[PDB]
Amino acid sequence: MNKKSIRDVDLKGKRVFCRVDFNVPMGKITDETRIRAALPTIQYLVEQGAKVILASHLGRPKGQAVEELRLTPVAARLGELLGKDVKKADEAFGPVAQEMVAAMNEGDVLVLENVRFYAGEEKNDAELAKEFAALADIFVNDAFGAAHRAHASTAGIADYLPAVSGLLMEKELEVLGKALSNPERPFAAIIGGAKVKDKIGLIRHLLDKVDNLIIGGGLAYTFVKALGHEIGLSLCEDDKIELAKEFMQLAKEKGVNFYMPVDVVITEEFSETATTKIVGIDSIPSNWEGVDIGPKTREIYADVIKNSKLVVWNGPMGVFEMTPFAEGTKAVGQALADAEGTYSVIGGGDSAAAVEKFGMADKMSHISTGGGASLEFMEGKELPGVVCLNDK
Ligand SMILES: [Cl-]
Ligand SMILES: [Cl-]
Ligand SMILES: [Cl-]
Ligand SMILES: [Cl-]
Ligand SMILES: [Cl-]
Ligand SMILES: [Mg+2]
Repeated sequence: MNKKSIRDVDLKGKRVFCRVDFNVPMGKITDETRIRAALPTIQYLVEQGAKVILASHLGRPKGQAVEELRLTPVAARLGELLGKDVKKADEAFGPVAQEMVAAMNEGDVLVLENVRFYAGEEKNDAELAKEFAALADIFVNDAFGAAHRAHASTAGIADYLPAVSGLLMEKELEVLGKALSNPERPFAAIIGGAKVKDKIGLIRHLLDKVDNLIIGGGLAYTFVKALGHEIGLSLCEDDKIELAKEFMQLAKEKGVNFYMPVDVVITEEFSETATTKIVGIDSIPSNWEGVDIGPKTREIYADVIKNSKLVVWNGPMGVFEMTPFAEGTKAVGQALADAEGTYSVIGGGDSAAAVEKFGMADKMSHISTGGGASLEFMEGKELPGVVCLNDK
């Protein structure tokens, strides 16, 4: 894969429909980072003298104009950050959007209304896609995190216009694309979180790619059970036991080094003030539950991370917002930070939340903001908002 970006096209004077992620948590805006993330792209376009027309979702209006999910305050904040009079349209298509576009000069920025106000957005209605296209000369997709769904502003519009990546999307495709096609090696994936179900596709696909597979989080206790170890009260998806067995068999047959917990932090009651102890993985008491990877396992996982040249991390080692269950996730973050020979890729939202929380985000090589998109990409899916981009 090799997609054109805004670096590869003549933009001066062009109306650019630029799909961004301004889905900020809200009364007023309470986290700004998504708007900041978008700045290099917007600025690059402004410097080239493009007419920058920004489209984003915000919250869940489910196909009608809800008044508290308008993009008006996001446009106000963007204006502050750019030091520019950013204009904002209360419709994202039709005559009002059209006229505000007609009124633009080169280097102007116009934020269109929340694309999710319109039922046809989620349905990828062709007529709405054509209406969005009527506003522009070129489609720039800078919202990797929205690109896994076929929506009018993420994919449909590319039926009518040329289509290229923005700066965030370009980097996401460079890093994740290389990880699937020609990773540095050894290549480890760390797969965690609470549920096997959520990570089935990723486990399956990355067992064809990695040298090392490391599991943790509540997901791992299904694997522990599948080996015939006792798991007490730990989370287990009984209908995924046989899948887990087959995954371990695939790893063995392929010579993938398969790392699961060798020791576990256990408790009788999940809570922020929980009483815990550490036990070996074949010694989980019948009335306790596994809640984190133990220190022996943290040491092993750190060694594997330090000896892997590419590590993709999707999912924590425990419910790390709970103080007593955070150390395994902290240790994995620290090992990635400490590993001077390792390209660290944070592949999902909860792993991203963890590295921000524990202070090492700055030291990660790439933190994906694709969310459900980054997972789908790493499962080897064709993302509608990526496929539609024009080939270099
Ligand atoms: Cl790589
Ligand atoms: Cl399978
Ligand atoms: Cl978990
Ligand atoms: Cl093989
Ligand atoms: Cl994650
Ligand atoms: Mg480093």
